This record gives sequence, structure tokens and C-alpha cells, in this order.
Amino acid sequence: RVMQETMDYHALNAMLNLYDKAGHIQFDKDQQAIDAFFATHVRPHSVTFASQHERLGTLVREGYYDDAVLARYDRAFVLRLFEHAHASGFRFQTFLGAWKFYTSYTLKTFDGKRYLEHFEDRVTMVALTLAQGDETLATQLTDEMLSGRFQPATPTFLNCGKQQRGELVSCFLLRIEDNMESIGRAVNSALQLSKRGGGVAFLLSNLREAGAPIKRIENQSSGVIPVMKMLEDAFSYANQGAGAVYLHAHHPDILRFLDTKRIKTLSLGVVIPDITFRLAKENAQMALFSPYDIQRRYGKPFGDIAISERYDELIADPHVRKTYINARDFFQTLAEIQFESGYPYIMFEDTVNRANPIAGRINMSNLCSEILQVNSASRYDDNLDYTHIGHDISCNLGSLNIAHVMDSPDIGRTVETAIRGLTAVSDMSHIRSVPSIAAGNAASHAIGLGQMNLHGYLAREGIAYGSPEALDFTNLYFYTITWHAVHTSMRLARERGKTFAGFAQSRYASGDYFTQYLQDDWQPKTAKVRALFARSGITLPTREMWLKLRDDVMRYGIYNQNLQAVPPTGSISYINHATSSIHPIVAKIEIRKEGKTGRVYYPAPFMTNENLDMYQDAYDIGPEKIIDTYAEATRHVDQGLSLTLFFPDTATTRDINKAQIYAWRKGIKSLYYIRLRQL
Amino acid sequence: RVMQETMDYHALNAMLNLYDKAGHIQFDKDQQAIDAFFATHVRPHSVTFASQHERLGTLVREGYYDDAVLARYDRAFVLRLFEHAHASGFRFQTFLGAWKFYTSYTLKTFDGKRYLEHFEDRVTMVALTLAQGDETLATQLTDEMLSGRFQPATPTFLNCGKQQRGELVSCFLLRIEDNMESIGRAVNSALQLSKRGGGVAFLLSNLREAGAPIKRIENQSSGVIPVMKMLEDAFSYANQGAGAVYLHAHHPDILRFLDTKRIKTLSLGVVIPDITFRLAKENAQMALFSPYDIQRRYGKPFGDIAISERYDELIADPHVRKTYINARDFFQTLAEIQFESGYPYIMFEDTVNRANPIAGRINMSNLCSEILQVNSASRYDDNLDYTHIGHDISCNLGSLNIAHVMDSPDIGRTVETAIRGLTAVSDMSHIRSVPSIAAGNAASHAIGLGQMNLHGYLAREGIAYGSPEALDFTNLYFYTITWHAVHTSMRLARERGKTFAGFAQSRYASGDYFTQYLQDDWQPKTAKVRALFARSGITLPTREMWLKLRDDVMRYGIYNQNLQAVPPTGSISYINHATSSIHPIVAKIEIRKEGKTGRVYYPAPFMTNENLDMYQDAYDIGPEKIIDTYAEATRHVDQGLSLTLFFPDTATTRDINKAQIYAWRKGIKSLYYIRLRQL
Ligand SMILES: Cc1cn([C@H]2C[C@H](O)[C@@H](COP(=O)(O)OP(=O)(O)OP(=O)(O)O)O2)c(=O)[nH]c1=O
Ligand SMILES: Cc1cn([C@H]2C[C@H](O)[C@@H](COP(=O)(O)OP(=O)(O)OP(=O)(O)O)O2)c(=O)[nH]c1=O
Ligand SMILES: [Mg+2]
Ligand SMILES: [Mg+2]
Repeated sequence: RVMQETMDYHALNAMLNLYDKAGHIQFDKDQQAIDAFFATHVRPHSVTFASQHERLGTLVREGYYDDAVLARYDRAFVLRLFEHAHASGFRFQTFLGAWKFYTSYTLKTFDGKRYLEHFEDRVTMVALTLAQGDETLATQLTDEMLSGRFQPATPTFLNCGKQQRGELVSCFLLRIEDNMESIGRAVNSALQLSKRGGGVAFLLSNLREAGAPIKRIENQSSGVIPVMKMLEDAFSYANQGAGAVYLHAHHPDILRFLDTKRIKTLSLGVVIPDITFRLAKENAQMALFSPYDIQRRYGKPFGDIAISERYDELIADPHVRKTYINARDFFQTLAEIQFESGYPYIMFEDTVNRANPIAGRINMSNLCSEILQVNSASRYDDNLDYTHIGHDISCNLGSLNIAHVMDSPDIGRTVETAIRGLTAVSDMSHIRSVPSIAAGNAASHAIGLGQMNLHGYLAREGIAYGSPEALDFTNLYFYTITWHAVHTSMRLARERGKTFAGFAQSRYASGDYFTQYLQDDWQPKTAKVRALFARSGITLPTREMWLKLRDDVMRYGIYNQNLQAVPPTGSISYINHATSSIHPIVAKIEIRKEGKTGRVYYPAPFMTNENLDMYQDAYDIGPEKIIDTYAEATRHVDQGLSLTLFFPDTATTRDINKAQIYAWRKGIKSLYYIRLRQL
Repeated sequence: RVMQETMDYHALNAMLNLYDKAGHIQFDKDQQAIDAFFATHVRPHSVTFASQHERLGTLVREGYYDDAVLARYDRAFVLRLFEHAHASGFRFQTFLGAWKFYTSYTLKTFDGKRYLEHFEDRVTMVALTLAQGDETLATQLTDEMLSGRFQPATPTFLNCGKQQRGELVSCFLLRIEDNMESIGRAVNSALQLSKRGGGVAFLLSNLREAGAPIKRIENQSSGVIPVMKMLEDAFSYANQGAGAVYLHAHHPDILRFLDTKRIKTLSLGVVIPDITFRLAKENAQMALFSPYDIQRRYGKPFGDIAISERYDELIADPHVRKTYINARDFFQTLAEIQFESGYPYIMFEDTVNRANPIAGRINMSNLCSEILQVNSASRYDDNLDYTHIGHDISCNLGSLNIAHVMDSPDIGRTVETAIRGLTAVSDMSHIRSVPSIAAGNAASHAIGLGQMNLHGYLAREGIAYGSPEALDFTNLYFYTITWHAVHTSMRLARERGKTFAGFAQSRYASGDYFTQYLQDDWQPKTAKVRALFARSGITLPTREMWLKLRDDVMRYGIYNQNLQAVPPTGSISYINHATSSIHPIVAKIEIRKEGKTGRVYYPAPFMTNENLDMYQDAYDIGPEKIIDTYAEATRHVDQGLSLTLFFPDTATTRDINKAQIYAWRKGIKSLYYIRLRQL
């Protein structure tokens, strides 16, 4: 109001980092930070036009907005939607969300001096982009985004509608075959993807080990390390461009591989089948097989056969060279490297395939260990031309904010919109630099819908993370989300007359995918959990519904080969105002090293001085509770979930190992990095 | 003979490293080394068949000889040629030649225990391979090789005719364009070429400098170093696979570039135009121009415009960003790096283009600085597919042994055979992994005929290296070789009805190429030199001949775009028994660190205790005499000559620089490495 003092937003934000003699925080100060930000910074540097109409005009004229996007609608519908947007009542809930959106997400004039968009403008453009002319779908997307229910991945949210636009997808998984063409391509792909800001993970399990033959002459191959060396250099050059490599635990270079991190910027990931755990239990030895022999004798690559199921067969075939290391020592090295670097990530091959409803095996994952899909080899001509374009994996993501989803009765529309939005991201993608990525996305329409703010919700509702109530909720919540997503995908296939490639061989086709849901235990184990769904008007899918969907799926099929995937939510979290994963908060007042002050503080959603006790941080909760929560969700998520375990700095490799053992026994499909308290 | 002692060939070889109280060597001991080698080793482990016929049979049956080669002739002609071969009277002249041929060049049984070929068998197979069914040409090749007059490059000599065969060409030059596709391809090429043992050189002058824009955003590019880093790693992986990079002296990263060697295994090469020398003379500054601007404003890449001719224009255009360093300090850094590492190589751009008879500019050279040809850009699709296949350079080599050439009157047949042989190497090449190399070789038919044993000859004839007699001879000898090579190429074009691509724009077409030869100074300046040609029956081409060839060339054209190129002769030298280049011997008894004894000693050809004074080593002769000799040859060789300068270990960078200045003023097209005495 008229003449007011104190307008230093950072100072105000910083008050969040103060405790009073009773251990309380002045949460109000953040809000005052917001207000001061808008008054001293946002408003003064934002561009206001005489009307929406003249703005679009100008924005398209000076090369900011892409007229092609706007051209798919009657301009009037366009003006009406922006108006509906700015009428929604949207407010940033935290000083960091606001600042984060203005400093990194919103459109600025090319000289960088002024803003040209506000939150609702960006949402609007995203809705127009994804809706592709479908007015009713564009309004919904708008609504879902403004209400906080849906939040598309950073790369989509940022580029949609812009003239000078990045890619809408930024995370890829490529396989490498055991021949020089496939290697040269991989380095090329790294290069063309990295320059476009993509996260790229590479499978190494098919490469022949150090010492294997080449053209029949003995002891000649160099193994994976030198290829890692090349992929590493490509990622450094093209820059924001990060890499990963996955290697099967029973591959001959496994220890040399792990030893690179004892190569500086590549992330490592290990695939571990069940047999490896059995071996370590009985203090046995691990047999490592040569991909070179496996190819010659079995006619498929290392990364395409099933090690566990053929373990003994392989050890018996004298035509397959075997090498041996100490299983228990393997896990020991693993925990020690993880203790220091956070990775290697771990992908439980047997758990994954056993749960995989798609014909084929899953031999790798991504830079965040949440993506798990099938892939297939590409073959090349000597000039590097593709003679057979296989299928690799690009990964289209977005996430719902659990609290807001529960706060809206029409949960079926909430999910269906998101699925329709991600599906669009897939439909509009054509990654030209790497045909196997373009073929794959086009054949599978695979998408990854995820969740966030679970902790935020459970706290708001007075439930403690990890508790029997919590576990009950996360099981039934993922239960219902799954029902509506599969339904939406079925509708898409029906309204489009096509299904994902190879649907017929899926467990969706035969019906086996539903067995799980046809048995019981979908009755709320807890009384509070029954109360939450009821007070929200959400109906937990009943056996009839599943039985009905089974028939629809079997008859019409589904459009997307994969629907869910739960990554960590990076900085979109601050915008959407959600607690990052489905995992507990890493802190009450998360501190970030950003901006002209050095730090910006972020309070957890729905947290106040009267409910602090519900915000025990991830360290305090510990691994068990976290693993348990993820276990409940893993029973439904058809892909994976980035799972990080937070440990005190006195934890030991045995502690780490015991956690991983528990994760494994519990059904967890994958583990992201193990993190130790250090600030 | 019946019961003889002393059969240790190495011990006998080693006697060459002994001086008697009068400073004389027992050269006879080497011969005894040969004899003992044959008796104790070669004969006992060689496979003898009941007949030639059964041998071919077996060799083709067990997968050693390629029946496709033999199939181009009546088997009888085949048996007759092997017989003519073994009847020639061929003898190894030195213990190293023999051992070198048996341990590294001849065909062995796959288990490595026995030899399956002798010198004449390998020569025969090479003649059959290159002759391609032409019986008369196969006999000649056989004769030329057995007499010592011709010696094909190692890669050809070694693989021809073999079933399990390497490439016949192993040296390539590729250009890189200023875009990510072209970079990815380059790394790919490195990989596919290196695995096949090729030497690959890359042009970097077109890449935009560190700090240049990308997509209009300022300060973004990383320059050449990170690309060097990638090419370096590719060469380490694919292994025997060596690399080089060339950079224009006036490129903005010139000092960062040089600074990598102050990157461990890549060779460096610098292109230096005349202006740079003028600047250093007047202690001026060097202007470095940005390839990014040059492209935008001139529409061609840095490496395609003429810096010297546009120096001032460029400095004046305010649309071209300029950077500045101290010319004299540049040469200083150069000499200091050369002092320690031998390179950078140096290619005198202006000298080269001025002498280039082919339409286009020459912007790079090879790993040995003897190759100088034109090239052109390739353009790519985003999937890396070629949309326009440009022209890169592969390099087909072989060399004549001057002494033996002079020892045969029909010098016209000697040259014509060699040209026909190299041309075949070109005709049979199809490097599939890199289309620009295949296109180029197919469009130009470029070959590189070279010379060796010059010092061996001059010594035999009692002429001192560097002397006025010597200079007279090397000028007229290269004069005549040139006449017959151009003649042969003209005949080829005539008998094949086609010329090199772009002949019409060449100086061969207009006739300007001959002007040089139409004026005088082809009269032997020395009386001995007149005597040598006469005593050999070789007629120095007369103006009539040139005048006649001019008409023939202008009317029928020539087949090959380039004919001569004088590289250093590696180990083929020991086989052919020639003094390596056209440069003086590096030693009287060259010592090599090879074999079970650690060393093998090699005496120079035609050297005895009564003519030692004619074998002053390269150090003793010094740079001037060497440069001078090369100057005489450079006036005729249409490509280049690897020129190494040998210095005492007390030489200074000023000494090095003064040499390079003299080379430059003298016409030298290029300089290989500067070597300092160190053993
Ligand atoms: C050439 C070469 C290959 N390799 C490895 C890379 C690949 O994993 C593997 C296959 O290379 P490829 O190019 O498939 O080998 P090839 O087909 O020539 O030989 P083969 O017929 O035996 O397969 O060889 C090296 O490690 N170093 C090398 O120098
Ligand atoms: C992407 C990228 C390019 N480069 C360099 C490599 C090439 O020499 C040069 C050209 O890359 P290009 O892929 O041609 O650049 P572009 O076409 O996207 O941008 P422009 O339109 O400006 O040309 O950019 C880097 O140094 N680092 C990078 O991350
Ligand atoms: Mg192979
Ligand atoms: Mg470009």
C-alpha cells in the first residue's frame, strides 16, 4: 500500500533460516518476500501490452512466439484462453518458486532486460502446444496446470510455444552393439543429443571384454573402459549434457568398470540379477561370462539373454569362457564406491523383467534410474548408414501433485489430461539426429506419468511418513492412478485406431496384466485412508471396473506401451510447490546455493509451527520407511522410480548393503544414488 | 658346405658394430650373417611343396591365398611367372633386409610356426594382384620389383594376394567442416580408419575458435582442443593407428593449439602463409581471423580462402573479428616445441598453391607432410547420412630406387610400370567406411610415386651429398622422371578414354604446366652429371619431347590428378636396400632396437672401407645441403617431400628458425620433423 518500507526479498527469504527461543520459524516472512519480489522486481521489468491481441502480434513478429502453434486455433479461442488463464487466481506459494520461475523458466526479451511472460502465459502456451488445436483439451491442460495438479517436465514446460525452442524431451537411453559401427554411432549420438541438452545413458553389456578376440586373433579387444573414455569426452565437449553407462554385474569387466570411480564425469549403473544375491549369501564366487562367446553360441548378445535363468547352463558350456570374482566382495566394492560418489545406480534385472508386461527384456535404465523399457538392436552399413533401424528409448515425462489431485473429485479427468498431454509430447517428437530414438518413440508412444508431494500430502493430513497409514495410502493412491491411466490409454487407442507396436505380445493383450488386480487387498487397510478417499469423493476402482477394463484393453488395446515412471522432481518442485519425490523432505527449510546472496531458502508445503513434527527429514525417517513406501508404489508403476537413500555420515558399507538387500527382497525395481549427510 | 661352424647370425650382424685399430669395419660378416640365417632359420622353417601347382592349390584351400586373384589369369601363366620369379637370381643384400622380410612381411602359417613365402613369391603375388589379368604388365611388375627398381608401399607389398588381407592403402587426409555433423563424422572416420591401420590427418582450420558464437548466443564455442581430445581418444582405442591435425597459423586458437604439446599422441602440423614471414621480419603483429566471421561474410570456410591475398582486406573488414599475437614469438614457440617433440610439421601454403597445377587450394597435408592435394567439403543430413559426398584424400604410394633406375637403360619402362602399378592400387580401392575418401580417390586417381637411395647412388658414383654435382643430378634425375610419369599418365587417359575429374581446369589442360620445361636450364651444369646419364643410356628429355607431350596432354589429358610424392621410406628401405629418403644416411651402420638380441645393425648400400668418406651422416652434412637437395627435387614433384633436418644437441631455436627461413626462401613446400641427435 501507499508508501511502505522493507523491500529486500532475499533478506526476507533469509528469515526462514531463523529459529526463535521456542524453535519456531516466521513462515510469514517468505510471503513478504514474494510480495516484495513482485513489487520491486517482477512488475517493474515486465512488459505490458495494450491487449492480448497486440501482444501475440508482437511476440510473433519479433521472433519470440511461434506462429505455427497459434495457427492451430481460431485466434479468438486463443485470446479467450489467455484470459481464462489470468483469471484463475494463480499465486506463487513461495519466494523460491516465484524467483525460480522468473530467473530460469519465463520468456525474456532477447537482450535479457525484461520479462515477456508470467506463469499463466507459459502455462497457456504449453496448453496450446500440447493440445494441438483441440480446444477442449487445451482448456483442461490449462486448468490442470494452474490448479497445480499437473506439471510437465522442465524441458516441455520451458520450450512449448517458443520460436527459438529447445527439445520437449530431454532424456534418452541407447544400446550399443558389439561392433565398431555401433560404437561410432554411439559417440555420435552422445554428441548430437548432448548439444541439445539431453541426458543420455548407454548400455555397455554387449561389448566384448578386455582381452577378447577380434577377427579370430587372440587377446585383442580393449573392453568398455576406452569406450567410456570416448563417451565421456563427447559429453564434456557438447555443452546440461550428462551421461551414464550401465553394465551387467556378471560382465567380465565389471571390476575394471567399477574401478574407474575409485573417468570423472560419467555416472555408472549396474544391473544385478537375483543369482548374484544368492551367491553372496552363500559366500560363493560369481561367474562372469564373455559376451563374445555368448553371441557365437547363443546367437543373441550378452544384454539380451537371461543370465539368472541360464546361469548353470552357461557355467557348463565349455564354449563360454568364464571368469570369477568374489560375490560378497563385489557388493563390498559397490557400497564403497557408492559411499564416496553416490552411484553406481542399481537396476534389479530380474525384478524388472518379472514385472515387465512388455514382450522383451529390460537390460538398462536412465541417468535417474526410473526408466525401464525394452529396446532392440540397429544394424549398420559400413558408411554408418542404418540398414535396420532398431528401437531405443526417449523419455517423455510429467508429474501430478498428489495433494492437489486428492483435492479434486474428478480424478479421472486429472489423469486423462496428463496422459493426453504426455502422449502429445510423444506424438510431436521426431529426434532426427538418432533414428533409433525416433523409431522407438514412434512405435511405443511410451510415456512416463509420475507423482510428487506425497510427503506434503501425508503431512497435511496428519499422517507420518512411513507409517501403516502412509503405506496404505500410497498403495491405494497408485492403485487408482493406475486404473485411470490404463483406461485413458485404452481410450486413445480406440479413438485413434492403433495400438503400441507389439501390443499383441503384451500381457495387456492376453489379460495376464490384470490378474493382479482381480484378486483382493484393495480394501483400505487403514480407517483414515478410507476416510481420505471418501472425503474427496474419489472412488477406489472396484473389481467390476478392472474386469470391465480388462475386456476393453483386450479388445481395443492401449496406445502407450508404458504409462508411469516416477523420477525425482528437480527444480519444478519449487514451482509446483511440492515435496520432491514420493520420498521424504531432505529438509524442513531446504537451502539452495543460488542467486546474488548465495542462498535461497524453501519451506515445505503445508508446513507450519503447529505441524513441524510431521516433517521429519529423510535422514531421520531412514531407509526402511522410504524403501517401504516405494515398495507399495512399485507394485503398480509399470516402469520405475528413482529411489535415493539418505544415511548419516557414520553409516558403513554394511549398512548400505543391508539397505540394498532389503530393497531387493522388498520388490524395488531400482536404486538411484545413496546419499550421505554432508553440507 | 659339409660340416661348418659359426651359425649365430645375430652375433655376426653385431660384428658390424666393431671398428679395427684403423677404423674399418668387417662388412663381410653381415653376409655371413645372411648365409647363417638362411641355413639355420629360413630354410628349416619354410614349407616346400612337390610343385607350384599343388602349392597354389593348398594355399587357396587352407585360406591363405585369395583365389580371386589367381582367377584372372590362365593358371599356366601363373605357374610360369612364379618360375620366372625364382629364376631371377634375387638375393638379400643385408642381414636386416632378410630378417625384416621374414619376421614382418612374408606369409606364415596361421599358427606362426612356418613360412609359406619367400621374396619372389610375395613379389609374384603383388604383380598378379596389381596387374589385374594383364600378363605383360604382371611380368614387368615382377621384374621391376626383383631388380630393385620399384618397391610398393608397405601396406600393398604386404597384403596383395592374401585371403585374410589388410588394406592396400594406409594414409588418409580428411577435412572437417564447422558443424556438429562433420565433427561426429570425423571421430567416426578416425575410428574406422585407425582400426584398419591407417594414418589419418585432420584439418582443423575451419572450426570456429574458442569463444565464438553458436546459434547467435555469444561466447559459446570450445575451439579445436576438445575435438583434438576426441580424435586423440579414438586413435588410442583403435589399435598402427596414428593421427595428425593441421591448423592454419593465422587461426585464433593457434597458440592454444601449440600449447597442447608444451594431448599426448596426436601429431601437430601448422600451415604458414608468406605473410607470416613478412610480419616476423618487421617484428610486427600477426592478425588472427575468426572462421565464424569469415564464413558469414565471405561464404567459404577459413580453410578455403586465401589468407595472404586477403590479409589486408580481412584486417579492414570490421565484420571480421581480429586477434593479435607476436609473429616473431610465434616462430619462437614453434621452434621450442619442435626442439622437444620433433613437430609441428609445417606446410608452406603459399609455396604449395603457387606450384599447384590443380584447380583449388591446398589447405592440409598428411602424417608425413609429403602429400599435398585439393579437397572439398561434404555436407550431412542430421542422421549423419551424406547429402553431398565431397572429396577427401587417400594416398597410394610407391618408390623407385634411384641407383637401380640409373642402372637400367629403359628408364621409360621403369617409370611407366610404377605408375601403372600405383594407378592400380588406386583403381582397386574402395574405402567404404568413409565415402569422401572413396569419392576422392575415384575422381582423381591420385597417386604418389617417390624416390629413395639418392645418397646410396651419389656415394657409389663418388659424388658428395649436397655438392654442386649432387644438386645437378637430383635436378635432372627428377626432371626426367617427371617427363616419363606425365607421359604414362597421358597414355593411361588415352587408353582409357577418361581423365581426372576437373582436368579441364588444370594447368595441364591450358598448357601452363609446361612453360617451366619449355625455357632452358636442363643442360647438365656438371660434367660428371652429363657423364652419368650418358653412361647409362638415359636421354634427358629435350624441348621437342616436352613440346610434344604438351600437345598430347592438352589433347588427351592425363589419368592421374597427381603423380609424385616423396615420403620417408620406413622399413621397406632395409628390404629394398636403399638409403631412406633422398636425404643423407642417419648413420653409417644404422642401429635398430629389434629382435631377441635387442639390436640389429644395417650397413649402407655400396659402402666399403674404401669409400667411407662418401658416407657423411645427415648430422655432419647439415640442413643447408639437405634443404638444397630437396629444393632441386621440389621444382618437379607435383605434391611434396618429407623433409627432416638433423641438428646437433647444441642447436638453438634460432638455429632451427634460421633453417626454416632458408627452407622457405628456397622453395621447399613442407617440413617434416626437426630431429636432434639423441641415442
Ligand atoms: C578394432 C577394434 C575393435 N575392438 C572391439 C570393439 C567391439 O566391441 C569389438 C567388435 O569390433 P568389430 O568391428 O565387430 O570387429 P570385426 O567384425 O572386425 O571382428 P569380428 O569379426 O571379430 O567381430 O571389437 C577393440 O576393442 N579395439 C579395436 O581396435
Ligand atoms: C554445440 C556445440 C557446438 N560447438 C561448435 C562445434 C562447431 O565448430 C560449431 C558449429 O556447431 P553447429 O552444430 O554448426 O552449430 P549450429 O548450426 O547449431 O549453430 P550455428 O547455427 O551457429 O552454426 O559449434 C561447440 O564448440 N560446443 C558445442 O556444445
Ligand atoms: Mg564384428
Ligand atoms: Mg551450424
